[PDB]
Amino acid sequence: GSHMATACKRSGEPQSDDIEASRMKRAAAKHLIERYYHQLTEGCGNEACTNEFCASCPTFLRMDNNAAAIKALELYKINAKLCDPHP
Ligand SMILES: [Zn+2]
Repeated sequence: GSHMATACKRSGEPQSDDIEASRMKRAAAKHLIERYYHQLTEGCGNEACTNEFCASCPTFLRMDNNAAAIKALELYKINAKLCDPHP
C-alpha cells in the first residue's frame, strides 16, 4: 500500500523503522546548527555582527537557505563564531 500502519517490535518493520530513530540523534546537533543556519541567511540583530559567516553584517550580505543549511553543517563541525554566545 502507501504506508505500513505499524510502530512495534518482533514484527516485519520496514527500513524506515531506523529513519525515525536516527533523526533524533542528529536533531540534537540541529539545535546548535540552527544558530549558524539562521545567522547566514536570516541574521542575528547585533551591532557587532561583523562576522565572515553572517547576514546581519554591517555590509548587509547573505546567502540562500540551501547555501546556509550546508554551510551551517560546516560551521557546526568547526564551531564557528556566533553573535549570540553564552558567558
Ligand atoms: Zn551576526
